[PDB]
Amino acid sequence: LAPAKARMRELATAYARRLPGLDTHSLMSGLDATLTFMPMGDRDGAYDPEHRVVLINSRVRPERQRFTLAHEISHALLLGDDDLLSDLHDAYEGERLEQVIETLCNVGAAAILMPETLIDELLARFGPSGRALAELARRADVSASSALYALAERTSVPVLYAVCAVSALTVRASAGSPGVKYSLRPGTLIPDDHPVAVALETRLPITQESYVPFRSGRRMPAYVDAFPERQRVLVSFALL
Amino acid sequence: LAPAKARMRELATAYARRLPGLDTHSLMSGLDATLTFMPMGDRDGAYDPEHRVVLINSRVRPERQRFTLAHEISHALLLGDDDLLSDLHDAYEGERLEQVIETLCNVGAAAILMPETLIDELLARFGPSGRALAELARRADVSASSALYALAERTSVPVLYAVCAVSALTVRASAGSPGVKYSLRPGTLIPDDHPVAVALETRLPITQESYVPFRSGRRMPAYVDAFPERQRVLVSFALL
DNA sequence: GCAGTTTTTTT
DNA sequence: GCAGTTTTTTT
Ligand SMILES: [Mn+2]
Ligand SMILES: [Mn+2]
Repeated sequence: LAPAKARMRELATAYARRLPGLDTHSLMSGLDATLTFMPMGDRDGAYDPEHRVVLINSRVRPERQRFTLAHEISHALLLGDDDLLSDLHDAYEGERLEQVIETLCNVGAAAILMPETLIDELLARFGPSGRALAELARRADVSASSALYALAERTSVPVLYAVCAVSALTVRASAGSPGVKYSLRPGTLIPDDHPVAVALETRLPITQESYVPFRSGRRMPAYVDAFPERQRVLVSFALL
Repeated sequence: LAPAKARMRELATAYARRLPGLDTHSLMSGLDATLTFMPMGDRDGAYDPEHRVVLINSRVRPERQRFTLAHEISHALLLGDDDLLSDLHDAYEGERLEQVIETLCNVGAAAILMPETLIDELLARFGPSGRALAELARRADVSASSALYALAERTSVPVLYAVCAVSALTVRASAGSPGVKYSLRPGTLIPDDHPVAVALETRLPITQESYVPFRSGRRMPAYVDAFPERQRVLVSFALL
């Protein structure tokens, strides 16, 4: 499956090199298809390969629209590589094949929206930090969640990235870089004396040694980098 | 191409036999896909085979919605027969392949909506007539135009079917049965003394010997069967 | 894994 | 042919 994921990243990056820019309107430049924003209710997107139409839901937030669009573009890239398609047919089936294809298109979509070049630029400017996470979401015009998964994958040291927001600050989303085994489950509570909540209240960014507030009550030592945004904090728990 | 058209009729009829009925909501019963009616602006329909979604425009008239739906269903039937698909790949290309596929799906769609059984039932009850045309559109829940093309194809004698409506009664749509070479171009004018206009004005159906009012001014003898509806007349010009 | 959205894990 | 929608043909 990782082979397929690699090949999907290849196609998507080749696609995104050919694009003039990553603005929402330049993304469809390398595809013989038309794009229509309209109200789609619950559905976020659709790609009709036979009539060459991409439909994106106009009622959802821009960052979602952008990820759905790159998802749908990756659907096209996949239908165009009969080799990758052939391998998947010889390796999966039925419902399993469906999930594999959907995951690959999510992979390809992040590969279009967030080039390794941008992630490494921020990594060198800001380190594997809450600040880098915040900057990635803004500079790539993606949601904090998509940026977190992308930033974490490219982080070569032990770090547990998280997105927190009142819901009562709680972990809304989180991922660890390749080596990490620990998991900060969504809804894990943020103590009010913890720098992440201090960041949100003070509205200032905080770098300092603190702890991961796992639900088990284990306070695992970590160095926290928290960047406060509007009712949300993007944080990096660096582990030793 | 006719081979492909035949094979498309095979799949569609096999599909429609399995259906409980031809009501708009039973048509999607034999397909692992979901159907969503929503406002689609200019577009009439879309089929996403990867997410298994059929989208039909809610703003267009029911008869159109019904034809678009059977069109989209025929798209699915085609993606499922790799043999028919293979032949088309070995026979057409690029834009030509696109039109071929679209025509076949229109073929399959009429085959779903209008079974030979229904057409022959009306042919035996009403003859190759304007009345048969009218009854076909109502009993199949299709537009007069789609019924005309279907009825004409199954008419074994020389007849030029037409749909006329004020636009000034003019030929809005027309087709001739297999043998006919003449063409009653859309916009051909209906003289006000001609029984078709008499039918519309009297609101009574007329069977009588008359003539085809070709634009060339040639009044070719024909036996007319005209059934008056709401601001429209479905007529059969039987030729010798 | 896969999430794509505001020694510290835990079917 | 392909339209799928209210001797009489005519790039
Ligand atoms: Mn998808
Ligand atoms: Mn089509």
